[PDB]
Amino acid sequence: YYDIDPYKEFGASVELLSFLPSDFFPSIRDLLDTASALYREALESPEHCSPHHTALRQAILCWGELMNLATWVGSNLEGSRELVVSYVNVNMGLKIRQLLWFHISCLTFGRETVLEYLVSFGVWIRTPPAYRPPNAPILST
Amino acid sequence: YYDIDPYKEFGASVELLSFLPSDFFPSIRDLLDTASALYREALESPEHCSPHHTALRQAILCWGELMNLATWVGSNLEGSRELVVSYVNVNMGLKIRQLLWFHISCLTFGRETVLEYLVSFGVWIRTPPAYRPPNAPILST
Amino acid sequence: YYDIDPYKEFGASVELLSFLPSDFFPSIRDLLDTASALYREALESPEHCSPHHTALRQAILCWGELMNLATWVGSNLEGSRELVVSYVNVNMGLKIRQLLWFHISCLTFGRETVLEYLVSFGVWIRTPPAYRPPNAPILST
Amino acid sequence: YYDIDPYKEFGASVELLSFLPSDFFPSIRDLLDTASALYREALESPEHCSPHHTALRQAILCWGELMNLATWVGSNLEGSRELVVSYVNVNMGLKIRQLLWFHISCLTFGRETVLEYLVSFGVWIRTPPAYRPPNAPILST
Amino acid sequence: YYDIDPYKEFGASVELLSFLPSDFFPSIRDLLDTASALYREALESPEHCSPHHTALRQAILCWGELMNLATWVGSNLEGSRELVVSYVNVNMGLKIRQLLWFHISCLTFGRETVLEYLVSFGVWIRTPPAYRPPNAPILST
Amino acid sequence: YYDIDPYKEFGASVELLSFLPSDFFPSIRDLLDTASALYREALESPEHCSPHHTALRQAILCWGELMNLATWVGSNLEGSRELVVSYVNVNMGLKIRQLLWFHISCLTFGRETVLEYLVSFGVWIRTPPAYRPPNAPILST
Repeated sequence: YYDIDPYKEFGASVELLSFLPSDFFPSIRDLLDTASALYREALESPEHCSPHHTALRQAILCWGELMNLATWVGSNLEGSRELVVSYVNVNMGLKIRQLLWFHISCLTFGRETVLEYLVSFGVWIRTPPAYRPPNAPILST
Repeated sequence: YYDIDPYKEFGASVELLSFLPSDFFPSIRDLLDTASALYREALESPEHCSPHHTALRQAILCWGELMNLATWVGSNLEGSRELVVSYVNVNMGLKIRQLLWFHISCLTFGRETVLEYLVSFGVWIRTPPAYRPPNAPILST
Repeated sequence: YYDIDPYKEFGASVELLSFLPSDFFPSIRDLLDTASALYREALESPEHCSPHHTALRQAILCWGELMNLATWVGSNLEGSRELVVSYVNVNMGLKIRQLLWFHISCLTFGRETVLEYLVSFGVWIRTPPAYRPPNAPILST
Repeated sequence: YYDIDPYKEFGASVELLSFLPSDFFPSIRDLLDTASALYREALESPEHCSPHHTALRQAILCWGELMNLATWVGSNLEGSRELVVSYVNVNMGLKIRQLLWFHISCLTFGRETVLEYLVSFGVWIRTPPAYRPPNAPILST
Repeated sequence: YYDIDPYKEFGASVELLSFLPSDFFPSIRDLLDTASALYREALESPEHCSPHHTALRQAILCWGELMNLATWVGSNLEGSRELVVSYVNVNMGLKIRQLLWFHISCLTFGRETVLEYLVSFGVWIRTPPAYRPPNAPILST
Repeated sequence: YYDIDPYKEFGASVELLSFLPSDFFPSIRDLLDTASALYREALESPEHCSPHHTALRQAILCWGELMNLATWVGSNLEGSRELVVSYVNVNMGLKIRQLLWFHISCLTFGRETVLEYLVSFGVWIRTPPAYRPPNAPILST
């Protein structure tokens, strides 16, 4: 097929978010726990809200799809058990984490507030370490 | 946290869509060509619209990633090539078809109208063949 | 005191429903799945509504009690298992089907509309096959 | 299937009424005679009234169903005559009596009046006999 | 400079008309007789009208010139007579048919109406034959 | 038979307090000591409304009965002395700690203030150590 960028509607791009390093994003288990903690009720009583909830729902569904596929592959055929599990998360399991991180953070700290955090992280990481402050510009309210 | 239904915000459950038989849904290629045909420009110039476009975007992404994974499996290790592809479509590829079928049909023929087609198909299939109307369930403007 | 017809309050007699053939009515399983599908929540949060919900409730109870009785007969004494079950559905199980068929169809397609379907089916079946419209009695919104 | 409680709409529960002992309810013949005595006319000229009449109609119909079944069982096959008759009434013939007792009493003495009688019976039966009055709190206008 | 689509000014693309199969379009003779039948006078007394008449005029000219060229090829040099004529209709003669089919149908049944017929035919052809409505796509006033 | 949580009446769930690590909560003795220090006059003397006081009283009484049961068991029958007490604190002693911690913190800093502390601590632990604020969040005025 051809390209498509989910973040265009929200006000970013897939490569604007590419500045952040791979190891920066939290573990997927923690992201799911945070999503279930203070947003379990909102996802079960859907009124006309932001598409963030919908995106979270499809992300969770396409990820449970991956869990079912991995369990199947481990259960019938044939690195028979772990190679596919170790392969799915490295290349593409990062994609789900990026979606969850953006949508969860946008809901709590607000829509616009995340954007200046992103550009501030971009200038921080581009400058050589000899001239940048040793602490990253962590976000808050 | 694996009991989430997507369609509830739109007005339908998962068992409501279980009236339709499995093989009724069209092929993935035809749906993709249709979406690229009369809805390509909408996905590239996104304004504040219904979550249908977002659902289509994540569906296309969650399909393409599976395509790449199938290519990797067929070209890297080990039924090395044909077993995995024959399983994805029958097991999980059906889910992608249901999303595209619902969202595309809801966009063109409307949100309200596509609901009566579901119940009308339900009564059509349950009646015995001896009094079944001969081959006339269909959707039109 | 055994001459009581239920449907008179709704607008129909028992012989009026005798136009339809015996085998036209759908199976009990399909009716139960339909009722659980698009009417489960109504039976659990009862406000002042039409007696249709009450009729459905006593119909479901009068069916489940027969199920328990059949289980008892098949598992306790003595055609010990299959004779009694083969008789309940053909003799009295038909009555439960007629109640569910009328009330469910009356709820969705309306009270007034379901009456013309009865007379329309009556004229369709009485005409000779030589001029009968080929296989097109059906109900829709 | 699953549970359902007919009395929720009326304002009680199946287990609220479970406080009353099994031998408290009148004989079914007397209940039918009382129903036919001062309510034969109301059941043959149905205007938009309380669902009590409908519930009585379906109860009478599902009970005549049982009479027909018992006569059949006694007439063709095979405790061949009385075991089924003695079994239907003990476990489930009580259910019809509970329906008839509630609906008949609610019509005569009023809707709300039956409720305080029920709770007053509950406190009376729970207290040990050493401290409760020897006479039960019988109901009236 | 060879990427130009004609139908965009009217409201349709080229791939939108690719839903229809190749052999669905009528013959050239029937279209010519129809145009001469109910539209001869319009092409001879031209006022300020829609570009449909102009499109028809250049289509007829671009067909007649090919007819003259085929006559020349068959009567001058060299499959001297039948090879070239058998190729023009199958290769490029189809394009003339598409123009006449669209413009003639748009003139009689209207500009807006002929668009829904395109999407309606699209959904009709993509569905599997097992649930396809039996042979009923058609256009009428 | 009965499954109910004691937190929904205030504005928090039971899973919300489960997101924090178990070892975060202080020891059982310190919580009782501070409760006696700050609310001995409040617990003994009745005050209007203030459900926190009633919940605290109930928790203290239940803890006392549990301790009395432990003393009775440890010196009567049979790990006769240490197995059960080492099992009490781990199994339901943790819940007692959560009850005391929530209400005492709610009484001092207010009901609304303790809520953002829960989520702020929740996200802080989930974020990677290299990018989180160097100091842990603490509860204060």
